Amino acid sequence: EIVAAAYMARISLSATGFYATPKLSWDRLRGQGRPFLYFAYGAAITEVV
Amino acid sequence: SVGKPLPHDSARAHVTGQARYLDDLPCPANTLHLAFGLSTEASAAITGLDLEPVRESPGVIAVFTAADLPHDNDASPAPSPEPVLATGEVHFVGQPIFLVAATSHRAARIAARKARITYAPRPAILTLDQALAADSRFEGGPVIWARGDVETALAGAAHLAEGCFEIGGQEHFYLEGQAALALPAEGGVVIHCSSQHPSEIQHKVAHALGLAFHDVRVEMRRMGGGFGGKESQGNHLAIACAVAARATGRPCKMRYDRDDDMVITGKRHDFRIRYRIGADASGKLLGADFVHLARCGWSADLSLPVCDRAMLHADGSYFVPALRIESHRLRTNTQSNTAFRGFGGPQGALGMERAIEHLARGMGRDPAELRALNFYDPPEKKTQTTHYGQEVADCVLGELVTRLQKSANFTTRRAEIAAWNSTNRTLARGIALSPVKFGISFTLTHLNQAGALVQIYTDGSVALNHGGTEMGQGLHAKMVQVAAAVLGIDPVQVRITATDTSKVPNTSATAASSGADMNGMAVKDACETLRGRLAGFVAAREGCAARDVIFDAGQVQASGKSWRFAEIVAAAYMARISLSATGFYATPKLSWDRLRGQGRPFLYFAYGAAITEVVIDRLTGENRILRTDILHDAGASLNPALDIGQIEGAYVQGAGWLTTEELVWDHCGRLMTHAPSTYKIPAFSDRPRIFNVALWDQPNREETIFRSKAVGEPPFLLGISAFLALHDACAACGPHWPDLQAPATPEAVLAAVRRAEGRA
Amino acid sequence: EMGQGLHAKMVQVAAAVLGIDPVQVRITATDTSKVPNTSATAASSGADM
Amino acid sequence: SVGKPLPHDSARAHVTGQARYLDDLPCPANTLHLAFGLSTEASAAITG
Amino acid sequence: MEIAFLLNGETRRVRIEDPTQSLLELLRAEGLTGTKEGCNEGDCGACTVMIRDAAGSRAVNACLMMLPQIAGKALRTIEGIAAPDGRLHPVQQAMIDHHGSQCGFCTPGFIVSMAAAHDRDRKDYDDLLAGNLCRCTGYAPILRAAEAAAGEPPADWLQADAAFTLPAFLPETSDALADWYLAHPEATLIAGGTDVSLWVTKALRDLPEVAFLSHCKDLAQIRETPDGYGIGAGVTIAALRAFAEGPHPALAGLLRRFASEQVRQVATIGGNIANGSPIGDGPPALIAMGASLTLRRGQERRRMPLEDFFLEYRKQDRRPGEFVESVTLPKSAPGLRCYKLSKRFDQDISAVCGCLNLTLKGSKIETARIAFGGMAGVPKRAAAFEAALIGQDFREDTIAAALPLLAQDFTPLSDMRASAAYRMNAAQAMALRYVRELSGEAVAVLEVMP
Amino acid sequence: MEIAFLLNGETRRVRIEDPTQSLLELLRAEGLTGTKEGCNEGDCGACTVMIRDAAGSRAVNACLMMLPQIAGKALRTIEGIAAPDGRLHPVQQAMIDHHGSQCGFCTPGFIVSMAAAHDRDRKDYDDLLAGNLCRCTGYAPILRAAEAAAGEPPADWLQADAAFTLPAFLPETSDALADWYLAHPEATLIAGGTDVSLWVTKALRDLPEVAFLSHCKDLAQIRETPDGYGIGAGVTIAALRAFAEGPHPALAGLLRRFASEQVRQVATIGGNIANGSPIGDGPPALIAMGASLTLRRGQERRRMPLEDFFLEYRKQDRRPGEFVESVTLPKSAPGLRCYKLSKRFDQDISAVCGCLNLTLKGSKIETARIAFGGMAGVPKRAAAFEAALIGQDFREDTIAAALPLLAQDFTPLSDMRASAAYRMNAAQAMALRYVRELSGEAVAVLEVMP
Ligand SMILES: Cc1cc2nc3c(=O)[nH]c(=O)nc-3n(C[C@H](O)[C@H](O)[C@H](O)COP(=O)(O)OP(=O)(O)OC[C@H]3O[C@@H](n4cnc5c(N)ncnc54)[C@H](O)[C@@H]3O)c2cc1C
Ligand SMILES: Cc1cc2nc3c(=O)[nH]c(=O)nc-3n(C[C@H](O)[C@H](O)[C@H](O)COP(=O)(O)OP(=O)(O)OC[C@H]3O[C@@H](n4cnc5c(N)ncnc54)[C@H](O)[C@@H]3O)c2cc1C
Ligand SMILES: Nc1nc2c(c(=O)[nH]1)N[C@H]1C(S)=C(S)[C@@H](COP(=O)(O)O)O[C@H]1N2
Ligand SMILES: Nc1nc2c(c(=O)[nH]1)N[C@H]1C(S)=C(S)[C@@H](COP(=O)(O)O)O[C@H]1N2
Ligand SMILES: O=c1nc2[nH][nH]cc-2c(=O)[nH]1
Ligand SMILES: O=c1nc2[nH][nH]cc-2c(=O)[nH]1
Ligand code: FES
Ligand code: FES
Ligand code: FES
Ligand code: FES
Ligand SMILES: [Ca+2]
Repeated sequence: EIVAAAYMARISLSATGFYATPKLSWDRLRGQGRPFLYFAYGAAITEVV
Repeated sequence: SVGKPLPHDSARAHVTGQARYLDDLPCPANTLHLAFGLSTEASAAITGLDLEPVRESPGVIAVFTAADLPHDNDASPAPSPEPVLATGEVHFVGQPIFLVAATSHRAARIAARKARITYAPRPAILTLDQALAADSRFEGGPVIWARGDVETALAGAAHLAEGCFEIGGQEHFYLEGQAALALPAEGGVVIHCSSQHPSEIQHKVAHALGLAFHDVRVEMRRMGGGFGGKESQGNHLAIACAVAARATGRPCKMRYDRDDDMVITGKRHDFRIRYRIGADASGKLLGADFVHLARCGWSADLSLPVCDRAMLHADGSYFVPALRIESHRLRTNTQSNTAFRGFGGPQGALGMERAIEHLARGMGRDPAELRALNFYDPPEKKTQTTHYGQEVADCVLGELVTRLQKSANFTTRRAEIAAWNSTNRTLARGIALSPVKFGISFTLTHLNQAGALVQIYTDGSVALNHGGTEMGQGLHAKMVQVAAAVLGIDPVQVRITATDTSKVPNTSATAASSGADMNGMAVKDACETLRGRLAGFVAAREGCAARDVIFDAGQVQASGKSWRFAEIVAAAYMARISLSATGFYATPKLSWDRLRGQGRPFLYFAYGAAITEVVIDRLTGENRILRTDILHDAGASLNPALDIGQIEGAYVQGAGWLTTEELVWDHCGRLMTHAPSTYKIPAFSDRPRIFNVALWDQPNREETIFRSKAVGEPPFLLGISAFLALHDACAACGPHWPDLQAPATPEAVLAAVRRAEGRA
Repeated sequence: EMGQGLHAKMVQVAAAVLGIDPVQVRITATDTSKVPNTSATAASSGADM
Repeated sequence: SVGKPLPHDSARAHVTGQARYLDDLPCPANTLHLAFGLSTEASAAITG
Repeated sequence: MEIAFLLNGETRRVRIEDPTQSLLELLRAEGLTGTKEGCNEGDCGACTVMIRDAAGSRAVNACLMMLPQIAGKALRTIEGIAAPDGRLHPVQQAMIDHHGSQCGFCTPGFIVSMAAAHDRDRKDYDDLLAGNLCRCTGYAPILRAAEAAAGEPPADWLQADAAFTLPAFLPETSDALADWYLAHPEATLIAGGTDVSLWVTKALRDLPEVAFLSHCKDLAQIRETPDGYGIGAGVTIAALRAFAEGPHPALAGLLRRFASEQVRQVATIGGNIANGSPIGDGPPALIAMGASLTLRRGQERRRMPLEDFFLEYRKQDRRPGEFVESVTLPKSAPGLRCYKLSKRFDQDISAVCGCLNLTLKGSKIETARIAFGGMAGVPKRAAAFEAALIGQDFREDTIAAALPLLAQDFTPLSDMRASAAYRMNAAQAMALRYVRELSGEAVAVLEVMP
Repeated sequence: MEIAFLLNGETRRVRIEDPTQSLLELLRAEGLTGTKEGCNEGDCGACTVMIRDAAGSRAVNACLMMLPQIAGKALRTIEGIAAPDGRLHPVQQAMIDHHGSQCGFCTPGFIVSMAAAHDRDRKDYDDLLAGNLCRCTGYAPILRAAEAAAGEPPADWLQADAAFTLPAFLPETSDALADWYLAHPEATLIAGGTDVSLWVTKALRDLPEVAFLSHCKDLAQIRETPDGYGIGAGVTIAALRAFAEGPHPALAGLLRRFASEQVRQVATIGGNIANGSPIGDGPPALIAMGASLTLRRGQERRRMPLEDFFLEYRKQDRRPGEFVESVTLPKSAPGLRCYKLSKRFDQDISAVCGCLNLTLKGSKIETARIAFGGMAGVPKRAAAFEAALIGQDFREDTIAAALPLLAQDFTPLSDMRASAAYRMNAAQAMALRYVRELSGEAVAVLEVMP
C-alpha cells in the first residue's frame, strides 16, 4: 500500500547504487601500502593416515 | 543537438529491411502460434461449445477456454473487466471465445474455424438510439459540465444556429498488426510485443498467470505504427501468449491476421453531436450548448478518458462565456472502442467547429473572421478561461492565423475560387481555414511521469534507455538528441536500447503526445546527474570549480586544459566514479476534477492552423484535396524534420478520417468493412498536390524539455480544415445548408450537394 | 553467481534494508546494459561490494 | 534477513533440473556451433 | 516438382511440394524477414518484391503470387536492393535523406516499388505507388525521395540479373493446356492468381488439381487482326493498358484505376473475365465497345459477344473443360468513355462502373452501347435506356428525360460501398456526364490542376 | 529400426537411424535439457540417468549408453524425478534443506543417483556416489541430504514404472548371436559399451556393423556348476560384485573400486576381458584365483585358462567370429587377496593392480598364483617370483628375499599415472603386504576409523 500510493503520488521507484572500497593505497613496485581493507582468518586441524 | 533536423534513429534499418519488428524476431523451432476462434453473434448466451473438431485439426496442440484460464481473465485497461476469453456469453461479433495453439499460424487459423458453437441469441444494441432507448451506458448516466448559464445566453441572442450531425469512427490500420510473443523463463515469462504500453502488458500478463510483477519482463523495441491502437488492445495477445505458454511448456507467439485485427480490436469513438450555438450582433459568441452521444462498444476500454477529452475540447479554439456539454457514453454490442490519435479531442473540436461554421453561414458572415474574432486573447488583469476554468495564457492563434492567411494568399485565392465556381456547372472548388488548440498531458493526472536509465561505458560511448516506445514518431531520436545535448557529446555516441520494464519501471503508456515532453525531461535528468559527476571529478582533479568544467562537442575543458570526453570517463572510471544513473520526471502544475469539470488538467496548449482547398464533382460527389497550407506550433521544436513529418502525416490521417474512411456494420452487428479492400485510407495519390507545411518557431511559455512542444496529436486536428472545405464547396452549390455529415465520402458529399441545391 | 551464494546474500541485504520479506525480491541476470563497467566477480569481493 | 541461514537462490531449480545454464538456453534452429583447431606444437612458426 | 530462379543474385532450386504456397511465405520462412505482411490480400504493398525476366522487370505483391509462378525468373527482395559491397541504392539514400519513413513497416515495400521504377526509368509516381499504403507520413516526403533519386544512374547490380536462365500443371502452349484441361475439367486454373489466392489466404481453402497459365506465351499475345485486335486471355492488365493507350485511350484511362501497378502487372484480362464478378471493371468497358470473347475446349472454339458470357450472378456460359482463350476488340471506338466511381480514387472497388459508347449521325443518335458494372448480379447493357435513346437528338435534355428508364434496367443493391439510392442516382449521373463531356464541358475532378 | 521405452512415465517410440548415438544426446536434442554433459567420458556422473527393467532399477551414465540399449526399459531423467502433481522427491527436498548444491551443475546427476538409491533402499553412499563428482560443496552436505531422506517412504510414482512392457543387430539368445557374428566377423560387438563409446565420443570414430549384447538374458547368467561357478560374459560388474560378496569377498572387495556404480551397472565382465587392456581390473584377479575362460564360434567352444587369452598388448587369442561366452570360477579360494593402487581411491585406473593367492601346507608354500595388471603389455602371472616361492616357508623374510625376481618378471613403463620405478617398487610392496596381511597385522589404510 505504501508503494502504490507513492506511484500515484508520482514518486520514482527506481534507483541505482554504487560503492568503492575506501582506505586503499599501495605501490606494487615498492611493495608498500595498504592494498587491503581487512584480513580474513581461520584455522584448521587435519588428521590423516 | 536538440534543434537539428536529424533522421529517425532507425532510418537506414527501415530502408534496407533490417529493422526487425515482432514477427521478424528469430524464435526456437518449437515455438507455437495462436489464433482466437470468435463469436458469430452480436449478443447471446453460449449454449454449447464443441471443440473436438478443433483439437482434431492438424498441427494443433492445445485449445483454451475461459475455464482453462489459470487466474484472471481480463484485459481491460480500466477497473471494469473485459474477459479475454468469453465467459458464457458474447457481446459483439468478433469476441474471442476460445484460443488455439498449433504448430503454425495457418494451422491455428484453420482450426479456429472449426468449432461447433450453439448460441441463445438476445436482442442486441447496435445503435446510439437503441442504446439511448435502452439506457445501455457506461458511468451510470451521462456526464454534464457547465460554465455560466447557456439557455439564458441563447434565448437572448441576436444570432443562432441549431444543428445535429454524425461523426464516424476510424480504424487505425497500423501497418504492423497486433502481435506478441512469450517465452517461459524459469519461473517467470518474458514477453516481447508490439505495444504502446509494456508496463501494462506486464501487469496484465502477471495477473493472468498469478505471478508477482517482478516475474514478468516486457521488452518492446519498436512497433510498426500504433496511433493509439496499441495503447491497450495489446493486452489480449500478450495474455493469451503467456497463458498458452505456461501450459504447453513452450514459447508461444500470436499475431492477428488483418481481417481478425479489424474485427476484434476497437476503433475511434464515432460520435453524434447535437449543438445550439449563439452570438452577439458583432459576432462575439454568447454561448454554446452541446450534446455528445459517443459509441463505446461492449466494454469500457478507454471510453472514460476519451469522452472526457472531447468535452474538454468542445470549446474548440474559442472563448465562450457560457458553455454546456452533456456526454453520454453509450454501450453497444460492437467492437470496444479505444484510443486514436487525438483521443476524443478531434471529436469535441469538430463539434464546435461544425457549429461555428453553421453559425457563420447563418449570419452571412465569413467563417474566418467569425473565428478569428472569437479566438482566445493573446498573452500579456484577468486572463480568459476555458469552460473548465483553466487560464489560457499562451494562445498565439490570432498572430498565427494571420501569418498563415498571408503566406497562403488566402484572400486572393478565395476570390479566384468564387469566380471559377460561377463559370462551372459540374465542379465546384471550396476552401476553408481551421484552427487548433490542443491541451497537453494525460487527463488522468498521475500518468504524467516518466523514467530513464543511462549508462556511460569506459570507451566513452553511451546507452540510453527510457520509458517511451517508438512507434515511428521519432521519439528515440529526440531522446538521443536531448541526451547528446546535455552530456555535451556527438549523438553518434549515443545508442538507443529497447524499452524494457526491467530497466525503467512503472511507466505510462506512450501517449497523449506526452512521449517526448516527459521522457525528454527524464533523460535530461539522468544525463544531468551524470554530467554532474564528471564535473565534480574534473574539478577536484584540476583544482577549481565544477561549474566551469565545460562539455561541448565531445570535448571537456577545464582550467585551460582540454580533453576528449572519453579521456574524462576512463579517468572517472579509474577514480571509481559511478557512471550509471536513473532519472525521472513528473509534470507539475496539474490538478482537476473530472466530476466537477474544473481545474488545470493541462500544462499548455499546442496550436496551429490549416487552410485546405478541394474540389468536388456535382454529379457523383467524387472529390479531392488540391492544396493545403499549414502553419503549426511545435514550441522550440526538438527536431524540425521530425516535426514537419508528424505534421504532414497527421494531416493526412486527419483528413483521411473525414473523407474516405468509413466503418460499416450490418443489421446483425457484423463488421462489414474489415479489410483494406473495403476500408480505404488515404492512398498516395490522395496527398494534397500542393502541401506547404511550416512551423511557428516560438519557445513554450512553460518549462518543458528545451521549450519544445508535443507535436504528435495536435496536428491531427488540422484535418478538419479539409472537411470544412469540402463543405464550403457544397455550400457554393445552392443557398441551403448543405448539412454535410462526416465522413464526407462521395455519396456523403453528393448528398450534401443536393441539400444545398434544394433537390431534396 | 557461480555457485557461491552471491545472489541470495544480495537478495537478503535488499530485503533487510527495505524492510520486507525476501520472497518479494527477485534477482535478475547479470547484464552489462543494466549495471556498467563492472569488475570481474573475484577477489572474494562479490558480496562485500 | 541478513544473518539467517537461507538456501541458495536457485536451489529448487538446481534440484529439479530447471535451472538453465548456457548450453540449455533454447536458440534458433539456424544457430551454428564452433570449435577451434589447435596447434600440435609447443613452439613453432606456421608454415603452411 | 523442382523449379529454379535467381534470388537476389544467387541461383536457387526448390522442391515444390505445395504449389499453392505464396511467395510471401517461402520468403519469411527462409528468414528473408525483410518483406513484410500487411494484409495478405493485395491492397497494402508491404510485400512488394521485384521480379524480372525477358519482358523486363516489374514490382508485384508477394502475397498474391505463388511459387510456381516465378520459375526461371529473377527475384529481388528488399534485402537485396543494395549492392553486394554494401552501397545503398539511390532510392534508399533518397528515402533516408528525405525522411520517407517513420514507423518503418511500409518501407521495404516502397523501396522495392521505387527501385523497380527506377530500373525502368518510370516516373509516374502516383500511379506507381498507388499500391503502397503508408499510414505514417503523408506521402509527401516519399515523392521527394523518388524525385530526388531519379537524377541518378540506375543500379548496375540490379541490371545484371537480366542475364538469367540463358504436383501442379504448367502448360507451355495453349494446346497443351486445352488437352489437359479437357481431362481435368474440375481443376483449378490459376493465371494471375490475384483473385484465387484470397481463397487460400482468407477463406483458408485448399485447392488440389491446379494448373498455372502464366507460362503460355501463346495465350498472352496481342495480335492485330483484319477486323480488330486479338487479346489472349493471359494478357496482363498492365499490358492491356499499355496497348490501349493508343487505339483506346478511354479503356486505358479506366485500367489506370484497376487495382494498382503491383496487381495490374500480373492480373489477367482472361482472369478478370473468367472470375465473373459483377464488379469486374473489364467487362463493362469491353461490352460498351462491343468486343467479343472466344472460349475453347480441346480443339472446338465458340465465340459470343462478351455481355452474353454472363448468365447469372456467379454463373457463366462455360462448359466443363471449357476455357477462356481470348477476346477481340474493334480497331476503334471513339465513342467510348468509362466511369469508375468508388470511395477512394486509386486502388478501390467500383460502386458503379459506367461505360458509354454512342455513335452519331450528326446530331442524331445512331447506336447506343451502354454497359454497367456493379448495378446487378452481372455486368449488362441497359436495354430500356439504350432503346429509348436511338433516334433522339443528342442533347442534355433528351438524356435527362430518359434517365428513369435506368431504374427499370436495373435495381441495384445496398452495402458497405454505397447505398442503392446512390448507386442508382449515380448511374443516372454518369449519362449526364457523357453528354456534358462529349459537348466539351469540364467534368472530371481528376483533371483539375491547383 | 524402431524401439520403445517409457520416458518419465510416458510411452515413447523412436526411429533409430544412428544406433551409435548416445542417450545423453537424444536427451538433449529432445530438449530434456536437465541432464548435463560434463566430460562425455563416463567419469563425472553429471549425465546420470535412472533406468529400470525387470532386474530392478539402476542409475547409469547416459553419456556412455546408446539408444538401442534402453529398449523395453523404463527411463527416468532428472526432469521426471518429482511427482506429476509437482511434489518434490524426498531426496530433492533434502538437497534443498541441507544445502547440497552451490553451482547447481552436478545436481541433477546427484539427484538421479540419490533417487535411484532411495528406490532400492541402498545406503552405501560413498560407493553409490563415487561417480558423481562435485567441485563446489565438499560432499558433506550431500551425505547429510542422503541421510535425511532415507527416513522417508519411497516415491510411489517412480515405482509405478515397474508395470512396463508387460539397421543394428539385437540378439536375444546366445545362439542367434553366434550365428550372426559368424557371418559378420568384422562386426563391432557392444555390450556395456563403457569402453566402446569413447571411440565414438572422443576418438570421434564411426562404427558400422554393430550388435548389442545386453539383451541376451542367456548370456548374462550366473550358474552353479559341479566344479565352480559359470559366469556369463554379459554379466555386469555390479552383478558380479554382488555374487562374489559371499564366496569371493576378495574379488568383491576389488570390484568395489572398479570404476563407479554408474559404470559398474552396465559394464560387463565379458567386455572387461574382451577389451584386453593391461589395466583391466578383472583379469588379474581372475587369473590369480585361476579361473578359466570359454570362447565360442558358431557351435564350437574352446576353453583355456584365463591368463593364456592375452598374447601381446593389443592382441588376443581370438578367432574371426569367435566371441567370449563365459568364465568359470572355482567354488572357493580363501587365499586370494587383491590390491588396487591408483592416484585416488575411487573411480580411478590402476597404476598397478596386484592379486595374490597362496596355498599352504602348514607354514609351507604349496601353490602360488600371483598376477598383475598394469606392469606389462598384458596381465600376467609372475613366474620367476611364483617359482622361487614354492617349498619355502611363508614368513616375511623369505618373501623379502625373492623380491628382485619381480624385476625379472616385469619391466614396467612410465606414464602420467606413475613412474616405472614406483610401479615396480609397488609390486614388490604388494607382496610384502600379503604376508603382513595374512599374518594378521594392520595394513590397509581404508579400514582405519578416525
Ligand atoms: C489488390 C486487389 C485489387 C483489385 N482491383 C481490381 C479492380 O479494381 N478491378 C477488378 O475488376 N478486379 C480487381 N481485383 C480482382 C481482379 O479480378 C483480379 O485481380 C484479376 O483481374 C483476375 O486476374 P487473374 O489472372 O489473377 O485471375 P485469377 O486469380 O488467375 O483467377 C481467375 C478466376 O478465373 C479463373 N480463370 C483464370 N484464367 C482462366 C482462363 N483463362 N479460363 C477460364 N478460367 C480462368 C480462375 O480459375 C479463377 O477462377 C483486385 C484484386 C486485388 C488483389
Ligand atoms: C568411467 C570409466 C571407468 C572405468 N573404470 C575401470 C576400472 O576401474 N577398471 C577396469 O578394468 N576398467 C574400467 N573401465 C572400463 C572397463 O573395461 C569397462 O568399463 C568394462 O569393463 C568393459 O565392459 P563393456 O561391457 O562396456 O565392454 P564394451 O565397451 O561393450 O566393449 C569392450 C570390447 O569388447 C568387445 N566385446 C564386448 N563383449 C564381447 C564378447 N563377449 N565377446 C567378444 N567381444 C566382446 C567390444 O567389441 C569391445 O571391443 C572404466 C570405464 C569408464 C567409462
Ligand atoms: N509515425 C507514427 N506517429 C505517431 C503514432 C504512430 O503510431 N506512428 N501514434 C500517435 C499517438 S496516438 C501519440 S498519442 C503520439 C506519441 O508521440 P509522443 O511519444 O512523443 O508522445 O504519436 C502520434 N504519432
Ligand atoms: N560454489 C562456488 N564457490 C566459489 C567459486 C565457484 O565457481 N563456485 N569461485 C571462487 C573464487 S575464485 C572467488 S574469487 C569467490 C567469489 O566470492 P565472491 O563473489 O562473493 O567475491 O568464489 C569462490 N567460491
Ligand atoms: O489524455 C489522453 N490522451 C491520449 N492520447 N493518446 C492516448 C491517450 C490517453 O490515454 N490519454
Ligand atoms: O587480487 C585478486 N584476487 C582475485 N581472486 N580471484 C580473482 C582475483 C583478482 O582479479 N584479483
Ligand atoms: S500483405 Fe498487403 S499487399 Fe501483400
Ligand atoms: S512509415 Fe509507417 S506505414 Fe509507412
Ligand atoms: S558427462 Fe561426465 S559422466 Fe557422462
Ligand atoms: S554444486 Fe557445483 S559442482 Fe556440485
Ligand atoms: Ca484497431
